[PDB]
Amino acid sequence: SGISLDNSYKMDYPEMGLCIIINNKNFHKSTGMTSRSGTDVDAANLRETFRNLKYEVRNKNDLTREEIVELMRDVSKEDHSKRSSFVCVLLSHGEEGIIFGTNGPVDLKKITNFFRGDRCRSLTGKPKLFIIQACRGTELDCGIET
Amino acid sequence: KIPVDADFLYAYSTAPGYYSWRNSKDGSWFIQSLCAMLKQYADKLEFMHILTRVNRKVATEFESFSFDATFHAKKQIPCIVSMLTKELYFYH
Ligand SMILES: O=C(O)c1cc(S(=O)(=O)NCCS)ccc1O
Ligand SMILES: *CC(=O)[C@H](CC(=O)O)NC(=O)CS
Repeated sequence: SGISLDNSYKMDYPEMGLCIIINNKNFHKSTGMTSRSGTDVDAANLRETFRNLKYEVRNKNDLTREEIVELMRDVSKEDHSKRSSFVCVLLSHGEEGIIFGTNGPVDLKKITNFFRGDRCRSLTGKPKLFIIQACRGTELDCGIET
Repeated sequence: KIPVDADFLYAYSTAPGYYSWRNSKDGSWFIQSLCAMLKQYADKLEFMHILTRVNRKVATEFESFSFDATFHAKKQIPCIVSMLTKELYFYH
């Protein structure tokens, strides 16, 4: 072969990979969390956008903290050998390091740990993308006029 | 060996510590901008460069309007966190 550089990820596997979209709109009462009006617009936009990039999109609506952890655990246990990459989109309330299930918080580290290079071997060396629409705290940016 | 944390990318809607804006009818500033930039550039640009365009779009085109002075006239910058080890193109 000619000179081979390895500067870009191999993205010509038979499949681009999964795009898991967790769309949390409606929350349990004792959490005191408001309904996230507009999130379905985001969810539809993402499904279409990633469909056109040839990702296998899976939408999940209004998951509890337990269901989020179970979903991610199960997804990380699939054989991704024939897949180029993995995408997970999280749409919910949040705080720094935390995403909300409908019934309480999940540490983001708990979700992403399932996909560590030592824990999801069929994704080792492949890009794992986590796209997060949630607050990371309460600070407001006042901006500056240019 | 590679690090177990290698090859992750987090595309956060907002800076660490910060609020993230969402509109009832358009969706979130970040997701609307992300989808627009992917639509326009995924067959053209490397992923970090797409995400940089998303940063600019959110930073420049959106500002909050609120009857509550506390939440009025606010801005947002998304935050790309890359532990990737290679360039990523959605096309080949
Ligand atoms: O620009 C917006 O998206 C915006 C959205 C709202 S909102 O009431 O639809 N959401 C804020 C609390 S979830 C209020 C003020 C705003 O400028
Ligand atoms: C503070 C939050 O976690 C949410 C994130 C979201 O997309 O709903 N932000 C708001 O409630 C402000 S619109």
